[PDB]
Amino acid sequence: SMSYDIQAWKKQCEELLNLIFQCEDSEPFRQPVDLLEYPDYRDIIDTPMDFATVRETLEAGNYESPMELCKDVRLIFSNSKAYTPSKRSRIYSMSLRLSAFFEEHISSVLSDYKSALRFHKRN
Ligand SMILES: COc1cccc(OC)c1CNC(C)=O
Repeated sequence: SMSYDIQAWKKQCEELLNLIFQCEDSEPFRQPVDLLEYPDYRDIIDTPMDFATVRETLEAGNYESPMELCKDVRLIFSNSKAYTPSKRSRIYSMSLRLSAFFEEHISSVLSDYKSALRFHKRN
């Protein structure tokens, strides 16, 4: 049980996504971009990603580790910077704040998971 629990990341990521869903800054990133309505999005973005897809992928058990989840969430933010490159866009600003919040909170989820990993690999 809980010391170096290698499953704990799952619940912690579910909680973090819940917080993200609550932030007004996530509003543009909650659902896939409507690709039949916003035409050039796919001209610019190779692999769309959004927080509802991340939440569903976690709920389905299809993330092997919190590093996989982290990769998808990072893709949301890199996509925004590619599609909305301008520092004066308020949407650029939203993405930037929300990314900082995510990176702050995911930090301990990753180090705890890796700690656990190195513990059980050692013993
Ligand atoms: C097609 O992209 C659009 C279209 C309208 C508004 C808008 O910003 C709310 C965006 C940018 N959305 C993302 C997720 O990059």
